[PDB]
Amino acid sequence: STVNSRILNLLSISLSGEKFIQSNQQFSIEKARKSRNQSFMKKTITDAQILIQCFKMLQLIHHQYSLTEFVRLITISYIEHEDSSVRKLAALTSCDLFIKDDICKQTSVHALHSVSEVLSKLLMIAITDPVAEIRLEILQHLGSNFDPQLAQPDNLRLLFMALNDEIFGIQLEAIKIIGRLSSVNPAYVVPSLRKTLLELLTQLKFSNMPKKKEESATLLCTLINSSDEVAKPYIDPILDVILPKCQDASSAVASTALKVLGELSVVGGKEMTRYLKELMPLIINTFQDQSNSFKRDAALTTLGQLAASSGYVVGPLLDYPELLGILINIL
Amino acid sequence: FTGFFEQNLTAFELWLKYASNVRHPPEQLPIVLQVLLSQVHRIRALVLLSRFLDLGPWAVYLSLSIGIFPYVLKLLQSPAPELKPILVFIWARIMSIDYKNTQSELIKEKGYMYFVTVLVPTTDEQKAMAVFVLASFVRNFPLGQKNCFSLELVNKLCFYIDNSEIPLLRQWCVILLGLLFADNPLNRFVCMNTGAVEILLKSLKDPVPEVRTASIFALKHFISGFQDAEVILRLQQEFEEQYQQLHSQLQHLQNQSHLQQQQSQQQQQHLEQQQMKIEKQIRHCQVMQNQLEVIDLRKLKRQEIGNLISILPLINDGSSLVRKELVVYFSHIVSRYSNFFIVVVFNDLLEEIKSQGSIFYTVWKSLLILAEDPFLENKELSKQVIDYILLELSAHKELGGPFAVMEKFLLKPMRTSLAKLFQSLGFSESSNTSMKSHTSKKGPSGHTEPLQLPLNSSFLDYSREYFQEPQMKKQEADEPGSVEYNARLWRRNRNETIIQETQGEKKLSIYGNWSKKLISLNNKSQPKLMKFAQFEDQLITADDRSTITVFDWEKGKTLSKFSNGTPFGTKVTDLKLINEDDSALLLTGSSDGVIKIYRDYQDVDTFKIVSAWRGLTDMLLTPRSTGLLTEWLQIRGSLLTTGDVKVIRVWDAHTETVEVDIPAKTSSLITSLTADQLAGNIFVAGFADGSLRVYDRRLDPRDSMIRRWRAGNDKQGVWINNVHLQRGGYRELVSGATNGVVELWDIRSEDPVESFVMTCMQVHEHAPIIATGTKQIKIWTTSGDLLNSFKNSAFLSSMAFHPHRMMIAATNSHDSIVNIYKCED
Amino acid sequence: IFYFDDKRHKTNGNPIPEEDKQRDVNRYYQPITDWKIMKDRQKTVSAALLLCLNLGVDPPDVMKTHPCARVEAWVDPLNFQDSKKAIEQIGKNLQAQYETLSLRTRYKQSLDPCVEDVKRFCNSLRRTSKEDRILFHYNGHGVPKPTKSGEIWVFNRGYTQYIPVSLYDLQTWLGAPCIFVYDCNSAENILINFQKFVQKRIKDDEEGNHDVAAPSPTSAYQDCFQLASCTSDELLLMSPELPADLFSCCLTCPIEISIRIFLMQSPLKDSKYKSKIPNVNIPGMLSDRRTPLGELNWIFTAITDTIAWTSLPRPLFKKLFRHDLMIAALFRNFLLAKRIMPWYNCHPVSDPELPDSITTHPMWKSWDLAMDEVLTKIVID
Amino acid sequence: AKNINLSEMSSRIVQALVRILNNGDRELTKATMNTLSLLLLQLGTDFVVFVPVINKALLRNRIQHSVYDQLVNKLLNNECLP
Repeated sequence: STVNSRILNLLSISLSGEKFIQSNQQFSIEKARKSRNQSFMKKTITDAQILIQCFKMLQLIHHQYSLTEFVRLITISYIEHEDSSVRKLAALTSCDLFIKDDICKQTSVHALHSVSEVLSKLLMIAITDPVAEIRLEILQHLGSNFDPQLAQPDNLRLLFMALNDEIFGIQLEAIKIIGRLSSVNPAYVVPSLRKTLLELLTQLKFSNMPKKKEESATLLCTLINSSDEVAKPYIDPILDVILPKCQDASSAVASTALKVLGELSVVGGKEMTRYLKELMPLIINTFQDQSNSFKRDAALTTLGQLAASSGYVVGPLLDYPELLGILINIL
Repeated sequence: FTGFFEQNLTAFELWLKYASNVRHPPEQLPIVLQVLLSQVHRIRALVLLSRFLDLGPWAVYLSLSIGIFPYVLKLLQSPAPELKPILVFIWARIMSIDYKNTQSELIKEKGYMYFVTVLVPTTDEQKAMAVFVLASFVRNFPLGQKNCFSLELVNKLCFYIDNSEIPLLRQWCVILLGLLFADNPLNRFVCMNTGAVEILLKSLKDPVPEVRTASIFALKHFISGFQDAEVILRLQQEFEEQYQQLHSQLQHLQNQSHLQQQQSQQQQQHLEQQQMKIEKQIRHCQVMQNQLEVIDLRKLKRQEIGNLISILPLINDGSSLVRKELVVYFSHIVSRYSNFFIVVVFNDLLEEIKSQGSIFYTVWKSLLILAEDPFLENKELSKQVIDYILLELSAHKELGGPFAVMEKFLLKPMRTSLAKLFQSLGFSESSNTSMKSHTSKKGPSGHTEPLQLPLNSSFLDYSREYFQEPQMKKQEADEPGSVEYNARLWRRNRNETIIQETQGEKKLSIYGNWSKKLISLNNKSQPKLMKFAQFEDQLITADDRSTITVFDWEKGKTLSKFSNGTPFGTKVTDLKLINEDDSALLLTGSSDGVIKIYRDYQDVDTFKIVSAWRGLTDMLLTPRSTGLLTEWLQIRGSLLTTGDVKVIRVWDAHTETVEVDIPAKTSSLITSLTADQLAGNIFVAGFADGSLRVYDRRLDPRDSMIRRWRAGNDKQGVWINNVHLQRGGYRELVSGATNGVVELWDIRSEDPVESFVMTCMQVHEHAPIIATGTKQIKIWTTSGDLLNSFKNSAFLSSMAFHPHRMMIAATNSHDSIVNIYKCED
Repeated sequence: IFYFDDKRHKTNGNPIPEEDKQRDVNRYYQPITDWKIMKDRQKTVSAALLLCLNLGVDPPDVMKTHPCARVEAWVDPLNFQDSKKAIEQIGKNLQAQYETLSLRTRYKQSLDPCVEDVKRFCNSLRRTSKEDRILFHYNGHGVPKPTKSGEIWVFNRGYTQYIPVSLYDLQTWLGAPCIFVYDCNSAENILINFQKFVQKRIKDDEEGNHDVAAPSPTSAYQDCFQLASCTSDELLLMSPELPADLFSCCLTCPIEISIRIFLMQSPLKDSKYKSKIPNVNIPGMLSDRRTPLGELNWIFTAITDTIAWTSLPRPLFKKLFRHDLMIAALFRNFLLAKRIMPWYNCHPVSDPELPDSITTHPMWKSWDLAMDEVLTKIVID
Repeated sequence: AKNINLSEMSSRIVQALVRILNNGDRELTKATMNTLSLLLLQLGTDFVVFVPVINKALLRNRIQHSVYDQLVNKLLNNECLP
């Protein structure tokens, strides 16, 4: 404590001018620049390096003192210096100061509204920041401990508008967050999931451009993997579109369609007793006698999920005595 | 069917758990109201509804401005053991906010029977909910008094108040009887005959003070009645009318059953039980009717005057709560039996200038006793009670002239006229150890502007407000994390570090110096009460003028300087600390036995007086009085007090009652006392005649004496400065005398263990040293060897140590300068 | 354990102060004093079902397509020849459907009326119900659209010439407590006509003092409630897919048409049981609970109460939903109308205006999912 | 945006329009300001998430207008007028 208190005080006077205390009697954040300008002239612009170095220790060196109060400094120090690094590092430092149970899962006034405020601020800077590389990971580093606070409809409404964003990775992780929340507060999640599922299923067949088809198909993949509650009753409409998508427009659309089909089969499982008789011929048609040497990894993996999930294992050789002929010469 | 109801129940559960920090409507309340109609989820929906109702008065208002009252009325008729505790909890919650508009909806279809049968056929908490619901039903509702008053209910109430563990029902049962005794001479006669009065009289002596205040409230209601000769007829009429109406209904049902149709396993079979149920109601009606005519208002008055004298010995009670309830009860007695007060005040104050002898004079004197209460509000409350008497005898129509004539003596035929008024109420009437003991060191010199003579009593509203703080969930400052919780952990860490560093620096005092001065302060007076705070850095001083001052020595600042409020001529004799581990409270004990407890003593603006009483009563203000000598023992909460009385009393704090009295078996005064802070059974007192005695609380008070010795071999009585037992270390019993002789003794053995060689002898709590007060300050080892000596630049007043750090405080006689010395290496 | 620090010591026996009571700092004591209804119930006991439908002939003011919207209260006018369904089947089905909202109200209908008939058809109801509400449901399709001077039209004995009736004379015929349900092609005209006639009666009764002999007290005309189909001069839809009386269907049978218009507007129409009006048969009764149809009605009641409570201000919510069951059910159905009807270029209107957040409230998605969940069970059965 | 709700696509719309607003054109500025203000009318009190970056870009490019200034500083103190 003779040295760690000193380094915390140096970090203090670098950030804003006071001393770190927990509860004995504090100030706001306006005199930071006035406290820090005299600091370097006391020993001997950009000033990014000093703040970056001072932030690089809060994520590294552990302190046994109370550690959930100077977040009220750090989060207000988000856009203090404009950068693609300062904002990102400050946001991830605030995110890594709340990992599993510090002020997170304890329930009381001034133990809950502080968490609500910091999570709201993090989501606001997560969906507001223009530079489109902060939000590829500031949403991703949201651990499963903030679920009871961000599962409320007030935050959820602002959250699911991130399902339509610029970079496709944002959609890929946001739909996974939605699928995870699909068992926390399902009353305000599941109908919205139905709405976006219907929207994607309409676009997947009424759109006519391969990259849009790609994005819709793999968004459906990650949604059907990340949420099993909205999965089973919609198997017929979700198969009636994907099943006639083994065309020759491109290899990637067919590979992703087969990936959708395999994921749907492994998610559902054992109710395809009245789909398998039609499902097997169409998949073996694209499994054998390819027109072009395309990527058959998806064509293997779709059967890899579906046969095992169905349990129709010894039968297919007897009903379709050709699959031996495919397997002997595909090698 | 869909899972919508289950999904919305889960959503409401999450809103109750994690989103309740904002007190705005939950948006899922109509769904949980709608699911209250089908036997698939009523238990779960009702328990979530009760959990929502727990939060506060905003929840019940939102649930009542949406229409849950018809639902909770309708579930009463459906019988199930599982719904019974949930219904009684929900109803106890709902009737504690707006009982005015929800008491007439419980009489429609015998809806009171639910609570009556959950009380009398299930934990004591559930029974407490039931009795609170019944009390709220009975409050100011004479129609419901008829429906609720049953002998089986009052007998079960007496059984519960005789033996039920949790004090909440021990409160609410007494409250229920007090409310049932409101204005009902039939009820008063029935309760007197069944002996609930005896049980409620025996329940005056009980550990917790809330039930004692409740008992005084019930005996406030037990005044017989002013409009009695009309209320008895006013009840006779509707008993006659109810008898006639139920009789007519009985023959109407008989004519209906005389329909010349058997109707086997049908309405007739559903009607015979109603037939003798109606017959039972009729027979109850003439039971009460037969009890009516033997009313005997005279025996009612006799029992009231027998209850008053047993109320009287609670004058030396514990709290100001019971004292305020006592003064409002006395004000109501003044209101009812005015003329006795009017005829006794003339005689009493003319004798003060210069018939009485009754138990009434005892109450008249007890009012003056309460007029000198140590609390703030009680003083002006008793003054406003006596102000009616003053205003009345100011004139008394024709008597104002005589009153003025005998009023001119205050600064320095009528006999028959005063005597005639005694018989005027003696006729209307149609052991006695008054004992009149009172330290008359003060005299009565003769915010609302007017005065309503029967005073109000907000105790019922206070008890009702308990049912709004949470019960299924722990309250603020005890949650697993909050502002006060973080403050408590910070305080705990500071106590841990000071305790550890004291053990680390224990040995430094043996070979260090003590001649260096830290800081000096000017108290503007000569201080004799001198106490460092045990852990936090503060210094409390008190002087002759009862002017108590607080110093922060680290910054050299004066925090506060106030007055104790004691009357002139008395002096504060002791200062101590309460609850030192979390937040200390200043205890000031003055030579008049007035014990006060203070809060926020370090700030002039926000200081408060929490509690104030008189632990000791019978002391006589001798010129050589040692005053109030008190010692604290935190683990048992004991406060040992003594003085000019020949008995050391123990005062408890959890019950605020006198546990036991131990005689001193001598005639001299007491100079010191000490006790073991951890074992809490052995206390040693040092007496001014040089006698050192050890007592025990484990045996009877007559043989509580264990052992007695004399300090020194001299036969003359040597004054003893202080006797102390150290809290830590080896706990050496060190006793000092004014001849310079200091001794180390043993409780088990007889001969002293060590001895060597005067204003006061002080011992640091953990440092093995002994400090002797002379013209030169000398600090010695407990083994006898001297360690240091210096001068405090006459005679010293008193020394004290900081209980853990090596701070010693010094001040001289006829000096207003107090110095602090610090031990170092 | 710590002593001298309990509730008794920190409160001294006083209750919570009243001067601090209303300065709610932690927002902990927010009061609602007027929580309990005053038991003053204005029941509805009588209804008039005005059905101006002379099937076969069209008004000369609105052009029509050769296939047009012609089904009325789920009975088709081509399966019955001339007059076995002109009133005596449509009105029978309409009365049977109105029985579901309140079974303790008696009904008596109109046989394509005339003025000498709506003498009695109104004044008998007024003289048999003193201060209780009388419902009035006007449906008009063989009638010229109402005029800006405040007239509706009825027929004569020979069914020849459309004869006018003034809303002033109609409100003198009836009395104060109303629920009016309009189904014409522009009902905002008669709604504002009734509004300005009401204020004209107010002005004439107060200032001019020439109080016209009205069967009901003057100031009690304000309780008269109105619900109207079209918000302006915008025509209804003659499309042959939907029934011609969609507003009355909304206000009368919510579950049925709400399910069928869900089938209309579902993005998926493949893998379903099929001018192709779907044949959706749902088992059970409205009044049951364990049956699927009763479950659907129950969840509908819950969700349409929740939306109303969330959106509406509290005094209006109390005035419209807690006082009486008949008016509560009609405005419950009006909440569904305010969403379904604007999908087809027609905006409904109420006389106590409602906020427009009803049609964009997020909670309707759960009701749509509830229909999906039930209809999946129906199709797999 | 007057007719179909766009709380769903507000991020894409606003982040597309900011790249327009950054480089001065002096003619497209009024039209894009009017479009974003109209979307503010459509969205309502939820636009507080999008206030600061718009304010920063406007202060950088030095573009001000009465309707936007008045309606935003009425939004902050909660007096909304369509």
